[PDB]
Formats: sequence, structure tokens, C-alpha cells
Amino acid sequence: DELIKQLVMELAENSMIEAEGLKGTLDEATQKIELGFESLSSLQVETIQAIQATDYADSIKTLGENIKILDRSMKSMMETMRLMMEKIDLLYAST
Amino acid sequence: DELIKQLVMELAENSMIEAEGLKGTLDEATQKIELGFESLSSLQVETIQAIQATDYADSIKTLGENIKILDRSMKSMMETMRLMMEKIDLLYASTAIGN
Amino acid sequence: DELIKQLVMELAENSMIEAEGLKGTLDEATQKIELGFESLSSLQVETIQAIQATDYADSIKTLGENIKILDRSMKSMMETMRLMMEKIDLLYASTAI
Amino acid sequence: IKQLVMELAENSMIEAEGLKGTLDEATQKIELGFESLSSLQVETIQAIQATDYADSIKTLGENIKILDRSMKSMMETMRLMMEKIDLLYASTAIG
Repeated sequence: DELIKQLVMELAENSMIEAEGLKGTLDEATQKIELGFESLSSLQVETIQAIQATDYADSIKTLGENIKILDRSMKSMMETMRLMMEKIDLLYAST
Repeated sequence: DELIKQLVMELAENSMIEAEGLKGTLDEATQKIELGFESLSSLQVETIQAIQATDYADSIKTLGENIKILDRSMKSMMETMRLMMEKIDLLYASTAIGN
Repeated sequence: DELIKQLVMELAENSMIEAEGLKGTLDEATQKIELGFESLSSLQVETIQAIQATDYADSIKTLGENIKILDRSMKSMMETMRLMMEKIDLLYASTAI
Repeated sequence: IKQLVMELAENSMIEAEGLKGTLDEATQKIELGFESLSSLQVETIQAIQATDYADSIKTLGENIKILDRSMKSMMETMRLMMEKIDLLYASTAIG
């Protein structure tokens, strides 16, 4: 009666202490989950933005353009060297 | 007594409020986790796809071919210039020593 | 009365219903956190490998090695052109009018 | 009865520490996921930021432009060489 009254009031004290404990921890876990996904998402966007920045499709276009220019300069040199070879042959023949 | 019945009825009522309060907070936490992993996982998949579909390799190949072609031509031009030097040498020796 | 018996037998049986409800959800949640980070870790490793396999530093390397060879042919031609001009100038002393 | 209640208090004490232990374990499995994945993301970003080669390709473009200038200047030197050969030829019996 007085012992059963102690038991029940003990249950209600210990239950609500435990219920609080578990509540407080869940809130901490919820803060943890919110911040953790906020950071993973931020770094995932930085990854995409860093890959975006590393674009060098334009570097390659420009390099290919200077190679074609050197190619055209080389073809003129070869033409010039054919004409020079002929003037050498002429001079030697004409000595 | 009516005391123990009132203590139990109060205990029972509060226990179910705390339990349903815990249950809902755990479901909200589980829902958040699921949506967290779901959303990040979608964007990482699309990140891998888009990396895989880049093709600079094709372009670096072409440039390497075009440089091999320039290299072959320059070896050809070095041969022409050796012959040109030999013909100049023959002109020099033959006019100097002959004449 | 059996009204103290009933109310408690009810609170005992459904508070155990609740507790298993929580234990079961907490055991799902845990399993999901594990399979979650396993999934993102694996995708992140696959990201790093997708990047590594589109790293062409070595292909650019070879490109640069091959441009160094053109440079060395150009150096060789420029030296031959220097010697040639000197031999042509020497013709001005040896070639009769 | 005193027993109906006393068993409840114990079964509820143990279910409770049963729960707090799986929770604190989840709370830590979560700190380790975020710490682990986040540093793996930092790696990834750092392995993109070490992998930029727009400058590498620009440098090769510059090497090509230097070769083009030497090629064009050799062509102007050989056109002088041709003028020198023509003058010599102009001076022979035949030219």
C-alpha cells in the first residue's frame, strides 16, 4: 500500500529520467545528421565546381591551332629549300 | 486506494506521450538519414557519369599524331640540308682548288 | 480491486509493445546508416578512380617529349644553316668573274 | 499485485539501457561515417586541384610558337642565301 505507492512513484521517476536521456541523445543525433549532410553536400558541390574549373578544352584547341601554323611554316621552308637546291645546281653547272 | 489507480493512470498516460514523442523523433531521424543518403548518392552517380563521358584522350591522340607528322618532315628537311651542304662543299673545293 | 491489476497488466504489455517498436526502428536505422556510408564510400572511391582514369598527365608528358624532339631537329637545322652561310660567303673569294 | 509492478520496473530498466546502448552506438557510427567520407571528399578535391593541366598544354603551345618563329627566320635566312647564289651566278660567263 505504502510500499506499492513507493514502487509506482519510482517507476514514474526512473521512466521519465530514461525517456529524457533518450530524447536528449536523439536531438544531438539529429543535429549531427543535419550538419553531416550539410557538409557532405557542400563538398560534393565543391568537387563538381573544382572539376568545372579544371576545363582545358580551350588550351587544346589553341595548341592544335599553333601546330597547324608551324605545319604551314614547315611547308614554305620545304618549298624554299627546293628553289634553293635548283639555284645551287644552276650555279654549279654554270661555273 | 484511488491513489494507486490515479498514480498508474497518470503514469500510463505520460509513458505513451513520451513513447510516441520518441517514436516520431526516431522516424523523423530515420527519414532524414534516408533522404540524406538518397540525395548525396544521386549527385555522386551523376558526377561519375559526367567524368566518364569526358574525352580529351581523343584530342591528345590527334595532337600526338600531328606532332609525329611534323617530326617525320623535319627529319626529311635535315636530309635535304645535308645534301645542300655537300653540293656547296663541291662548289667550294672545285672552284678554290681547280680554278 | 482487479482495476489495479488490469491497468498495470495493460501498461506492462503495451509499454513492452512500444519498447520493441523503438528497438526495432533503432535496429533498422543503424542498418540504414551502415548501408548508407558503405554506399557513399564506394561511390566516392569510384569517383576518385573515374578521375585517376581521366588523368592524362602522362599523355601530355609524351606530347612534351615529342615537342623536345622537334626542338632538337630545329637546333640541328639552325647549326647547319650557320655553317652553310659561311661556306656561301667563302664562294665570294673562290668563284671567278 | 507488488509483482505485476516490480517485473515492469526491471523489464523497463533493461529495455531502456538496451535502447540507450544501441543509440550511443548509432551516434558514433554516424560521427565516423561523416569524418571518414568528408576526408575522402577532401582527398578527391585535392586530387582534382593537383590534376590541372591547362597550363601544361599552354606551355606546349608556347614551345610550338617558338619553333614557328625559328622556322620563319630560317626561311628568311635561306632567301638571303638564294640572293647570294643568284649574285654569284650573275657573275659567271653563263649568267
